[PDB]
Amino acid sequence: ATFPSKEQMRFQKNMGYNGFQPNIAFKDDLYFPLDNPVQRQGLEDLINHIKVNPNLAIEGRGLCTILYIIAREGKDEPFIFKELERHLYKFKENLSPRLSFGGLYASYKSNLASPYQVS
Amino acid sequence: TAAEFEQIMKIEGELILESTLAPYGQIETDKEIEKTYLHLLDIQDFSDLDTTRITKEKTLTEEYRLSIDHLKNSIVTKKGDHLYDDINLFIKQISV
Amino acid sequence: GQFYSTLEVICRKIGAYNDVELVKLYQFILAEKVAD
Amino acid sequence: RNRKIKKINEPIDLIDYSKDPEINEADEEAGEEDFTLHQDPYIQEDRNHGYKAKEMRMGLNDDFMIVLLDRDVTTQVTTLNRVNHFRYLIFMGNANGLVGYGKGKGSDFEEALDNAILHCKRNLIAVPLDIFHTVPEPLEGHFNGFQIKIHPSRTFNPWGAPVLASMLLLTGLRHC
Amino acid sequence: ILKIRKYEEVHLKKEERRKEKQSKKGSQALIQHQKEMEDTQIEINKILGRPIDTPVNVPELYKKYDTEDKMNNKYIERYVKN
Amino acid sequence: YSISIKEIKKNKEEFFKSNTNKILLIRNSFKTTNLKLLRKISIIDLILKKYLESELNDKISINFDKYNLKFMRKKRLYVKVLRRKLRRMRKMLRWAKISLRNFIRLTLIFLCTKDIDIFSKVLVKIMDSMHYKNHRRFLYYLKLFISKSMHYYFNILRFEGFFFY
Amino acid sequence: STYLGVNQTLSKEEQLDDWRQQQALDHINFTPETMGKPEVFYPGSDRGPHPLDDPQNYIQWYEKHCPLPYRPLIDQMVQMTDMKITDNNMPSYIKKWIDQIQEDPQEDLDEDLDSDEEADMSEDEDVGLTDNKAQNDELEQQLCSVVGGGQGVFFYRTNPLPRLQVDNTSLWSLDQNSELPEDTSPEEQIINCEGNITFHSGLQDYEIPAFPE
Amino acid sequence: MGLKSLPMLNKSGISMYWHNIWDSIKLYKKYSLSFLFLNEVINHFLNENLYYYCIMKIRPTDNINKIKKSWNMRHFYLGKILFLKYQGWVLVLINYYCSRRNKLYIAFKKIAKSFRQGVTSYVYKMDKYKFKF
Amino acid sequence: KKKKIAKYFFQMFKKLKFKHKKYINLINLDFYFIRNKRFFRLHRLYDIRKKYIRYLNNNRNIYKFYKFRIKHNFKFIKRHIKSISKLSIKDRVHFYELSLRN
Repeated sequence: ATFPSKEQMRFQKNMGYNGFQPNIAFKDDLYFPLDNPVQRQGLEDLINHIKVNPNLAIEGRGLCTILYIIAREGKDEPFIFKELERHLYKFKENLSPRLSFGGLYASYKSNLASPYQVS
Repeated sequence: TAAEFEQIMKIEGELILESTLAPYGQIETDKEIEKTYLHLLDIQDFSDLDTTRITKEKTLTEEYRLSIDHLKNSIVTKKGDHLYDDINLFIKQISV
Repeated sequence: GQFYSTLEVICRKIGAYNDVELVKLYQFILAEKVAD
Repeated sequence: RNRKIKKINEPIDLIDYSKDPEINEADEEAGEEDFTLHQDPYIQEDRNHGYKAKEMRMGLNDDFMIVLLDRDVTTQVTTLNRVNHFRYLIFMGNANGLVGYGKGKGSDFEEALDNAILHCKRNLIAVPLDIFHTVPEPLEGHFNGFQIKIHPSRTFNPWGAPVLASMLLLTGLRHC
Repeated sequence: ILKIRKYEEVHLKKEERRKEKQSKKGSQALIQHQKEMEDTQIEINKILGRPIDTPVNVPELYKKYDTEDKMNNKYIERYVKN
Repeated sequence: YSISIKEIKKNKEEFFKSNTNKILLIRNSFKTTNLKLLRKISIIDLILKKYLESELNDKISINFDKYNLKFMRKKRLYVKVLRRKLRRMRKMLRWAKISLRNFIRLTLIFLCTKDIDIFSKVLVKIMDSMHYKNHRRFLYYLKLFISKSMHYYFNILRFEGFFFY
Repeated sequence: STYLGVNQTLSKEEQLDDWRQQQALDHINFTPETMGKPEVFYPGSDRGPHPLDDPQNYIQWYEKHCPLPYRPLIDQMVQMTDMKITDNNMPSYIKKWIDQIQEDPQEDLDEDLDSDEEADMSEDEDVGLTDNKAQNDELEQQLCSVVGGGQGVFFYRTNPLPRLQVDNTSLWSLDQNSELPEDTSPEEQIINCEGNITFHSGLQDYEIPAFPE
Repeated sequence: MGLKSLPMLNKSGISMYWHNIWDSIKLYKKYSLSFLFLNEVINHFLNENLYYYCIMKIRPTDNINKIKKSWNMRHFYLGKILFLKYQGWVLVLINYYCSRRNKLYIAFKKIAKSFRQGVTSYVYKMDKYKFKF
Repeated sequence: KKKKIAKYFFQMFKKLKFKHKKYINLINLDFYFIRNKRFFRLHRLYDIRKKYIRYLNNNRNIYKFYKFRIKHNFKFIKRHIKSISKLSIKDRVHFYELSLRN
């Protein structure tokens, strides 16, 4: 008989210990586990980091990802989107599909985005 | 020890010169005396510096805004006007 | 550092060659605005 | 106050009070220089530096060769183990009547070397010698089972041990 | 054009003679130059609002920007060398 | 712009005095653009900090710090006194493609910082690149080097003791 | 050029680099399209509107608005301020634009470096106690000392190094994963860049860094 | 051989901080074993460049001997890895020295011609098309 | 001449470079000679009990440079050194130095 057997190998899978999640960061251009309450406080700090900082530099990633999450969690933020739509000229015909999915997905669900943002 | 021994012999070598060398001018003033003890005790006058440095008491962050509002009320503003753009930004650059 | 550099653009087009000259000109206009 | 300016306030060490001798320096330093005369003395500009406790046997001007005679190995027996004390011997002297011998002893051949030289320079002597007609008379020196005999000659006759031909010359005894 | 001239001058004179000097005793440049010239057009495609669809062969356009005579007058050389 | 910088530098050479607060020096931006550096460093948070947080449920701060120690720029006697003694090892040292300058420093970092890990790796890079005939000689040069040359530095650094078996 | 020690003409590739940099300077039309920057005017300063009244503020404003074609010319001008040729004799009309380190008369009668060569690039000059190399030298000579019959000290303790802090604003600078630096690695940047580096999960405005900086 | 009993533990609690300073109750097994998992992850993450590995294979697609030898890290010399706990904050101190550090922050006559007439007199092309009789 | 001025006859002409000098050291002044620097060199080996075969063959094959005879045997060196081994050192110089050859 073989060792390990297949019925055994599922035990380690069902519990979930076969994965190594930092590899996901290289697969997905957006990656925010939020597996802990401390990690969630790391999200609210960003939201206050923006409200306090009127002068701000970005890339195409960090913009789109925050919108994906705020949409996923459903938080209301009428101030965030107008602050971030200014930079969208910077990344026209450049963004990844996974990121282009995010800000699209958030612009709909937010009920707060502009008709320029969706465009 | 050795280092303790240099400290002995070297004082003797230097004081002998004063025995042969003429007497020299000497200090009199009380303030001038106290600087010596500070020079000996490794203390330094630190208090004089904080007098200069700023505090949140003396700032003017609100008194700017009171004056700018007097301009907007007094002066006409339009998109063509060069002041309209900078002032509406200036208002955000305080309240934000 | 946020609202400083714009005053240099504003105060010059006003008579105030510097930031503080605004205060020097608007002393009494501003003093009436305060009540303590 | 004046002390704390001099850093004499607390104890201090500026002098080198060492007696570590000088041994085999300048292994490669620009080769040689042109030969000049000894006319520029030293000045005691510093009450800290000084040339006290500097031996003459190291302070001697002229330069020597060193001569090998033997290396051997010994044994000391103990309860647990045997130990080897490596040995070395050496000879050295100018053509002008300076000469010496040492006995090296250590845990390596290369160390008994470095020790033996230390003994020789301290074991130096000066021989009576006139450059003109070095050897007036014959001589005899007998150690156990051994004896050297010199007779004067107007020329030099090195026929024998090539060692002693050098040793006799590295004293200055050219007429022998 | 700065990439073409490196290609035409450097990468050919090397790859030609390297292959020649090696073929007596016994591909990236053709492709990587195409990896790069295909990038120069993309920005030019963005300027006109005309996507990658258009071919953006460079020398067709450069001819308008330089009307300079490609050589000098011979009389001046005689006139000055004199 | 060019005429500016000369009058800047000539002021710098004369006007500088002893700094009052050294802690202000922390803000000093690097030669690299502090933003450009920050672009080429942001990757680690999602990899390491955001993961090490997962395995601990707790806040993190990581500090890739350096030593406060630095070395002179000018060769002097007190470097040359060491180079003359450490010559026979140079042959053994070239096998490892290790420099001479660096070997002297790490020992003084070691005698000061007292980190067993540093001076150990220096040996292992030597003792491996060599052949198994020659280990015996390398130590006899290392025994003299520590016992004679560097035995003097001990009392200065409040350092006392060495042993290697 | 030869008195200074200027080199000959560079390779074709670096001559082609000299080509377009002339073209940039040659294809001007005084527009932001030809520049790469909009148009501005000097900030009239306190000491005076002329820039040399405060050469510092000129440098700040000039860098922020330097057009693309004029950047390489500047980098060559920076060299002139640094090239310090030495001679006891040099013309005066040249002396305006370069330095003369006066050799001592009566002088003919009376630095640490690597040993490897496989490295691609040469070293950083680490942060000193002060910016002036000469004033650094005067200070360090007081630190060095003598211990043992032959040895001494040739190394000093430093003022606190510079530092960085990174708490989740990291994200904003972050690039995609489809494009990343394959040549340069962060771990190398941490090492080669001076100072120290700090990540931490974040704080509030009222709060202090956990670790002493 | 004579028995040299445990010196460090005979000395630690009264004269020397352990290699880490933290303490725990009911979780001695995790922290004592988990920091050991992190001592060597960071060592093997730094002493072996893995950012070059995480690019080549972990990432999809759509020098080699130079890395296996870790030539880029030949000057790297780690000293320790340290750990702490307080106030809900885990911490890490990593002191590393390098005996070498590279530079990464990075045709004169052409100036002289265009500035020959003086300081502010630049030669634009629009001037040099001309030729005064 | 830049050397032999600098060593012996330069102090005569030196300028007055003003120098701070501590009064403490100016009392204990004593001018004297210490040591010569041509003789700071190592001491060198001479081993002829064991390695004499090395020296002599190297000494002979040097002596071939003069070519008293093309074919150097141990017969020639015998015959040739008998006669020279008589001669006073004065005579042995003239044979190598003041010959019609030289």
